[PDB]
Amino acid sequence: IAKLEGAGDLALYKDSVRENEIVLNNYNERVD
Amino acid sequence: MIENRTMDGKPVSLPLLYNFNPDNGFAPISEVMEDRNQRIKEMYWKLWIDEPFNLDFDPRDVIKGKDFEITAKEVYDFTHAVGNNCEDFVSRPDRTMLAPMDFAIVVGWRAIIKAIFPNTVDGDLLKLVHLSNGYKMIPGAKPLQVGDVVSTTAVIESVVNQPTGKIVDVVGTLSRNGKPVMEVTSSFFYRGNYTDFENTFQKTVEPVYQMHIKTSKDIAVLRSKEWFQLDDEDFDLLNKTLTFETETEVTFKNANIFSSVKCFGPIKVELPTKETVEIGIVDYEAGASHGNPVVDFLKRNGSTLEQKVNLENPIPIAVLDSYTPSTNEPYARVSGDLNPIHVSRHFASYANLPGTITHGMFSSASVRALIENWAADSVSSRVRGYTCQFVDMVLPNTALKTSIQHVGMINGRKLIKFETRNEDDVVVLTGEAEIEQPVTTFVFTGQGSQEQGMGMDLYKTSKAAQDVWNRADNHFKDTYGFSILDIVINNPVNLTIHFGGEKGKRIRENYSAMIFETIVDGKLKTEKIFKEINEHSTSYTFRSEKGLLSATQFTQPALTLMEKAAFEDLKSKGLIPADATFAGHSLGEYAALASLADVMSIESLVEVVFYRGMTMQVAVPRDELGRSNYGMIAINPGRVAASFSQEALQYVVERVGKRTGWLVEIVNYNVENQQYVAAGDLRALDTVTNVLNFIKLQKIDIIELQKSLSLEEVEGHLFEIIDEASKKSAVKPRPLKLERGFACIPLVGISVPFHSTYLMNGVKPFKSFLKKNIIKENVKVARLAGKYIPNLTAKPFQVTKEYFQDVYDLTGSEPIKEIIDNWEKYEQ
Amino acid sequence: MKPEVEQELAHILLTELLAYQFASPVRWIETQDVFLKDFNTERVVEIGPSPTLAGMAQRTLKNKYESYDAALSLHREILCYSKDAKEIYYTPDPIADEPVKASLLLHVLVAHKLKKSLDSIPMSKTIKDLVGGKSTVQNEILGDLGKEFGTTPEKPEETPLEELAETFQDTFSGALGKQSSSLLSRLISSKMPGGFTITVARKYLQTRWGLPSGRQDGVLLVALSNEPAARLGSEADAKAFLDSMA
Amino acid sequence: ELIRTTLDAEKVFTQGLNILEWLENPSNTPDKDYLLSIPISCPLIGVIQLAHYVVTAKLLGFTPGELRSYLKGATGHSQGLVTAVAIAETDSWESFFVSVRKAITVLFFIGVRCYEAYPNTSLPPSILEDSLENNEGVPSPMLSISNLTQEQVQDYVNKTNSHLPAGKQVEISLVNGAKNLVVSGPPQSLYGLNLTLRKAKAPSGLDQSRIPFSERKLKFSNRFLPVASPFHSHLLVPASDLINKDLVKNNVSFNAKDIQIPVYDTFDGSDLRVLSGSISERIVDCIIRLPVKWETTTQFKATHILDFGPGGASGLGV
Amino acid sequence: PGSIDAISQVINIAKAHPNFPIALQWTGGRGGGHHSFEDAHTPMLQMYSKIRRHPNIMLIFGS
Repeated sequence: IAKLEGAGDLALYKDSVRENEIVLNNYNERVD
Repeated sequence: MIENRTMDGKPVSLPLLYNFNPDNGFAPISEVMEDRNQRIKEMYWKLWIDEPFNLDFDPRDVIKGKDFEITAKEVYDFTHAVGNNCEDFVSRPDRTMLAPMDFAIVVGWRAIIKAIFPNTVDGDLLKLVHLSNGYKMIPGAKPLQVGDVVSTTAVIESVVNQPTGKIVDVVGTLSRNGKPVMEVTSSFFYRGNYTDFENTFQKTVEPVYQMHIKTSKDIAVLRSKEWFQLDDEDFDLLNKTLTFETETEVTFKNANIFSSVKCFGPIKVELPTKETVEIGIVDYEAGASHGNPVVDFLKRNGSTLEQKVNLENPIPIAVLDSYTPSTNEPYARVSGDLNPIHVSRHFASYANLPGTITHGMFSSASVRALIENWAADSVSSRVRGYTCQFVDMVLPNTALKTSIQHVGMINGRKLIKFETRNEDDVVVLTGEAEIEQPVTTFVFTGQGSQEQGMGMDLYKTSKAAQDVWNRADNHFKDTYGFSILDIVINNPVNLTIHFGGEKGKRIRENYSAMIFETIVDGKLKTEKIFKEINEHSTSYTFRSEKGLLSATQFTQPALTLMEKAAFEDLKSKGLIPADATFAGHSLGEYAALASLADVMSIESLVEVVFYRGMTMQVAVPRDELGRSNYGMIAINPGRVAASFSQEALQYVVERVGKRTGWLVEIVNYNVENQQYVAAGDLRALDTVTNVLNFIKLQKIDIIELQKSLSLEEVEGHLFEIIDEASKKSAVKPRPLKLERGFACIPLVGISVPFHSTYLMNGVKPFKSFLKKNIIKENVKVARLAGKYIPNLTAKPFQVTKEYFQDVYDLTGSEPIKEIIDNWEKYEQ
Repeated sequence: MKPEVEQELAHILLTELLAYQFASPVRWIETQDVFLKDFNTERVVEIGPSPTLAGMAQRTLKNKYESYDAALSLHREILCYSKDAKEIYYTPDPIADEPVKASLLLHVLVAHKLKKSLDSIPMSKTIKDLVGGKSTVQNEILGDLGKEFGTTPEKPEETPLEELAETFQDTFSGALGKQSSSLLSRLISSKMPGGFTITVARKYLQTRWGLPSGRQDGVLLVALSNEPAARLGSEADAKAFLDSMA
Repeated sequence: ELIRTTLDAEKVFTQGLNILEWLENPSNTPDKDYLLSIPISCPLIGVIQLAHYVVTAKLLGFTPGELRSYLKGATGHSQGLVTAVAIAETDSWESFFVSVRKAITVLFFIGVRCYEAYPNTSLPPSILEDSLENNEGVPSPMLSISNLTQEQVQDYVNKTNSHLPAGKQVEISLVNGAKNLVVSGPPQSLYGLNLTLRKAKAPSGLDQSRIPFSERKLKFSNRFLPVASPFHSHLLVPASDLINKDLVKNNVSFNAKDIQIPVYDTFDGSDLRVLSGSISERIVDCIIRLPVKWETTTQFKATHILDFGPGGASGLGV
Repeated sequence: PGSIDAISQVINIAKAHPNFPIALQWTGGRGGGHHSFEDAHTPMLQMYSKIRRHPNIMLIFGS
């Protein structure tokens, strides 16, 4: 992101990290 | 001792003789030395030269080789031998086959090598070292093609005895259709002890040296020198540029002391027109001297025409691995360097060499092929000179590791410097190359980006920028009573000039002289800009809201200087080609002509562009406050409809004008079917953004429903679309806020229709101001012709009838039309 | 035409070109098409504070010079003074025991097969990227990871080493296994720890530096990636080797 | 001998062809940049095949005729069709070197005459350093596109060929798999194509597991091959005519009745033994002009396949 | 299994228990209910060869 935000296939890098935060929210909801 | 690898197969025999004396029995064998050097020569003559053998010809005389027709056959073979893959040498269709510059030695050799054969330059050819070879293209000359017939002529430059041996320096000159193409320079070394000072000399052509005579204790020095003969003794040298085209014959009596020194050549002066004229001769003669004083003088007190300037840091280009071939037979076949020490194990062994050594010229060509690939982006023509030192000898099947560095610049040519090492890490080759930059155009931006501190980073560092700003700032301070640097650095909101004191009354006369012409109902109307300013005035204040740096008259010269200073920095670092084409966009054109054609002084450039900014402030009536009824919008004709072209806009806009009787025009043709700029009456710009807002939504395709469907009903269709937007845009508040519509964006800040016919009226005063500030003497035609692309006519500048004619058709100028009428000033 | 005259006329024309310039439209379409086509300019330098005309040349070249450029094999450079100074000026810029990670072991196994240094391989890069050319070495790496870690993903030469190291880290437990053990057995015997074998080399670490089994393996693996190659005299030197590796 | 007999071979083969010397004394061997050139690599790749067919026949205690009796047919990819048709002639150890001589001479004129037709020139170093960082190879006249349907590749070449004039146009040259292709043409023109393909490919560390399938960027390899000529391209058509002439001069013809297994033509897939015209002329067309449809070629049925080719694991077998 | 990585995980379970039968119910995203983002065909073409190496895997197509 930081490399490419230096300047398509950026909206894809963005919803790959949006998606990991959905899963990550479930894991720390599970640790709670 | 036999060579089998000869010109015509018939093997060649070197008879080496030896006295066998049995009376002296410790050392019974002794070499016969009487005519030993003239057996060794006879042999090499059979192998190299194609003439009747004769070593009685003067070294000082010129040597001329056979005319050599280049053929695709020869060039094809040569490139495979050396390993030069470059596309320029392959036979493709259309474009003609080029020869590499290396190929010069194949043309030159029979002439060049003949220079070391004479009786008077006596040496053991078996102990001959090629020290250094060089090529130098004569400026302008295109490289060798494949149909060309190429005359050669070689001249011995130096023969000089050194302790360790005799160094012969030869200068071959290739010619095509009567003109020089390039100079080949070879230095040969005969190892030995020579005391042959009778037959030793130096006959160089020195580099052209120029002196700018500025002072009177420069002219008084030149008049002291016996050797500075003038034709007209009274001739005025002050503020003249003298060039000394000098050559120096030198004979020797000893290793260090010269028997006779001789310097001579024309002294030329650059005229107002930049043609040169002979006005003098150098005529220095001496007996037993230790020096040439003439050249020692010109080195210190003058300069050369070109100056190399080193980059801060050398840039590594590459580190490449060439390989010497297993045998030196194929290089020898194409070159005609049949030297037996390269092919025959026995001759190599008789010369105490470590093996049948690779030809130096093979190593030279090989490496020059890598320089041409990594520094000339594989374009033959760019590599412009090349000079090789042969340091150590190279054996077949070696792995050479050459390191190439961009090291400096000289007048737009890159200054490449390489060294080549073998596996043992020993330097074998070293050398330099001059390489043209790619064919270059400079384009100077116009108004838009004008930020506080613009160009001030480059003013801290650069000596060349500092000259430009400090010169301009001092001119503005003494003429208009403000610093442009203060304006650019601080961007004040207000700026009062004061007209106090001797220097203030002078500054006030400069503001009172500035006039414009507008159409005021009836006629043309001459006026002073700055009407407030009269002889009883003691101050004048310039106001803005945001800052004075966004007020056109300060922006115009700031922007122009920024550019002139950027460019003068480049030129000082050697980065500007001699042949560059240039253009500016609008105001850009002034920066560009000051920079690449020195048409104006810095002081004159910033005057003109200040007056320009001033004339483009006052041409529109703006009664209210800083608000007019004119503006300009940027159109993207691609966005309104995919079929809407530069024929669609040129109609719509021409009709909206002819219909509503309100001035609107296309002023900038920027990017085709993508960026135009329309300027005129803010109302007529509000119709055009609505007519184009219409055709977007309505999807009515002008060209489809144009000449195809309805003939001269297009005007019927369109006038209908105009009149429902036109008479809707006549009812706005007097100074109408202009808004944006799908295709058309309004350019914020621009309050005047510059580049329209609206200010064809305000031209006579601006013309008369350019004629004061652009002098005839400062226009070098050579520097504009085919390089400067004006905005008026997008046609490379030329001083021919068809160009003048073409200008008249766009302008309607009487000083132009009166030239076309009597274009017979070919009779002076 | 005499130069004195040619100069007189150039002066007239140049004065009139400039005079009228602001009272006629700026023909920058035709201008571009003079210096891009009729001079085949290989390099446009925009002198100016922002890159306006460099934007315009980029767009003009793409719109109607794609087919013209390709047919001359004419590579073209568009440089702003403000943005691309470095191109124009030619001035570029230059102790507790732990079982070995998969992320180290994988790096070393790859590094060793490419005859390359443990930092010249970046971990954020696919195996088919590092050996793109020779396909033999690629499969030969995959054969080595097969022996070493057992079960692989599907198309392991399409996932970066960084990413692939994790997939192994799970089902592997600081085990040197078949391939790595056999590479160290060669490293020691084939190099000139002249008399001192593995057990004698291990004990030196464990005694001098204080590194048990897990950490011990970790140092040997870095030694494999920094192979001395050259003959080395004695233990005195082969001790100075193991010191730099640890 | 064939360098001396050929009019101007010695100007192509600067460092000769004494392959005894190069193997006996590794250091007098030329450099890896001469050896890869097609004049010297074509015939030597012939040698390495014939050599494998020898060490095969000898260790089985067979004469070459007996080994080809057990073969149900033979074929070859690109220039291997020459060392295939030679193996279909062989009979006894004595009349083996007459087949070999025939193979090598056909493979030598292909290598010579094609160099002269279209020779590999130096690319600007800008192009070269761009290809190496984006993990395409060193540019060459041969581009291998893995993991795209013949249809998908043929789009990206039509795009690319729209901007290019006739004699610079690229074409699909080998159709190795359904999703394995090789595009031939001028290395500038192929660098063009690799730009078009950089657009369309997915960053390797992305993870597309959560995107609908029919919206995913395609995941594929494109890589320049290590060759020096564009085989199976219109570029080499000039050579065609000159090789046909310099086989009639060296008295080299393959005849239907001499070749005693089927040899599978690499374009049609048919048998060479069934032809009206010269078999030698067709085997030249198949390497120079015509593409290689490897699926329609290798459409014979067979329990086993022997790959004698160079490469081994990397070779045509796998 | 939803994806290729999951088909690989099934193969590994059928390797571990080579006598035990294992019905590999392959389903594409086009199936009703909770579904993957996967094509029905592409992942089978890539993995079929590897699946059939294990005779205890009985391979069932749905969706």
